[PDB]
Amino acid sequence: ERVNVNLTSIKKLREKVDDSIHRELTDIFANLNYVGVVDEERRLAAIQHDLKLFLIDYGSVCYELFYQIGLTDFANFGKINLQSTNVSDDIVLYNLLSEFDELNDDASKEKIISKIWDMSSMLNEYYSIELVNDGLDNDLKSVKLKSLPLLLKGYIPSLVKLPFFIYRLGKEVDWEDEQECLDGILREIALLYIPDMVPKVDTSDASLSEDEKAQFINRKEHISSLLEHVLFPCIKRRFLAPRHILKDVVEIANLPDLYKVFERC
Amino acid sequence: VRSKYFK
Amino acid sequence: ELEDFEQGEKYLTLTVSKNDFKKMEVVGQFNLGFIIVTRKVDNKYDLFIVDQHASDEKYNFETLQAVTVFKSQKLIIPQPVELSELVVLDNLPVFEKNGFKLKISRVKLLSLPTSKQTLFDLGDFNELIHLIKEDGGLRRDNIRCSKIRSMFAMRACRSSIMIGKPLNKKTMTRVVHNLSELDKPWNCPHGRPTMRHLMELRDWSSFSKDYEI
Ligand SMILES: [Zn+2]
Ligand SMILES: [Zn+2]
Repeated sequence: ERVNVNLTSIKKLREKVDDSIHRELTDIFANLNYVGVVDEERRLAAIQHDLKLFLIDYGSVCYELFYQIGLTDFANFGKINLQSTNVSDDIVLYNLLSEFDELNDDASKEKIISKIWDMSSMLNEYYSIELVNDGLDNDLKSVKLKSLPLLLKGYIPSLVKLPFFIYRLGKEVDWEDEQECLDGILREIALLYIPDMVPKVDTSDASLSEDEKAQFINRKEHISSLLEHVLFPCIKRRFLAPRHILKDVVEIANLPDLYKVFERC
Repeated sequence: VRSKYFK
Repeated sequence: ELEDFEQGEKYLTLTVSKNDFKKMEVVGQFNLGFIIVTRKVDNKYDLFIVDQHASDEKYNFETLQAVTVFKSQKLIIPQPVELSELVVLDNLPVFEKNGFKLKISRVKLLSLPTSKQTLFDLGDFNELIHLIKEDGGLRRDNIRCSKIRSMFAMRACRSSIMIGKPLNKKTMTRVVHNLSELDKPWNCPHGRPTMRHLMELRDWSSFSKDYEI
């Protein structure tokens, strides 16, 4: 073997996390009792802590969680091998950037892929973000994503947000400053890793197709299972709550108050 | 320590 | 302090319809005694807290009140009765359900209800005669004399889901959805609340950085 991070930049970012830790909010997560998903769209989950019921924004929590995991396992990440025997299933960066109508010319998409591609040795070494070129080295339109970092055992992120990941890696990351660049990449990985927003679908609407129904039901189930078996156990075991997250944790009920209305027969 | 990738 | 209890039941009568229950979704179980549920109707989205015992009980109770034919003792010599009120008896088979088999001013009592834990008399027959009067309108087929009502309330309480019992989504869903079958099921037969509104989920601008460019 495991690589020791000699780097001054990673240590400054780890200290910055240490300085933002809210002790009381961290204790709430450390001793959480998971209740369930409230909203798969807005990404709200309900947890019990002692005598209270909390409404949590897990979009915000997974963001800091994956950011923290990224900071700890930096340069020692496992890989999610994204390639199969099916060459047609490959992930082409140029193809992903085509989702952005504002990148209205091949050159603007090529600009983004060029920066990412020039930094492929470090993206692979430090982040396990492996990019490969199938044709000639200068063919940006044939630049492919072969591996992603494996942040949490039992977790494989949805790749629906891959277009945003590449677009933000190419436009938001300050590649010029070591610390800002490194922080930026960890933030991009954390953003991609957050479970997707699942919009609400009306199961009573006869106007909506039969295949769209069982598909919403499957997405609804996949998240509930993810949160309950993978995410919340990890959150409960290692999550350090930053103070900026107090807005994302809301007390909704308390047992003393409930037990004044709900009573034994 | 600074990163070889940054010069 | 009881005004906070009243406004809760008042809110429910207006905010929750029979169909609203059928469209409710189970979030999970809270403190092994509560079912947390979401209800998104139109653009309105609310969380409710359901007592697993009291809600299961109100269902079992209402089932016993409607279906149960109470066991009667076939009388050795039939007993007559004078009323007025006489048209209430000569219109309802609610007496037969309460163990009162009759023979139609001129009333004839053929059977009286019986139990190994209580005695039944004419004061119970007159109590059922008065319980139909001042019901008021609504459903009269599920009306029971207090002695029988109390016994059904205990039957329901003993057979229903206990508090502290871990429940799975399937069971919790059945418990909540079952409430759509009852009229204003806000209380159990002992007067305890079955459910209450927790909070409305309108205007929560949750984390969205991952979809921002
Ligand atoms: Zn009760
Ligand atoms: Zn009870």
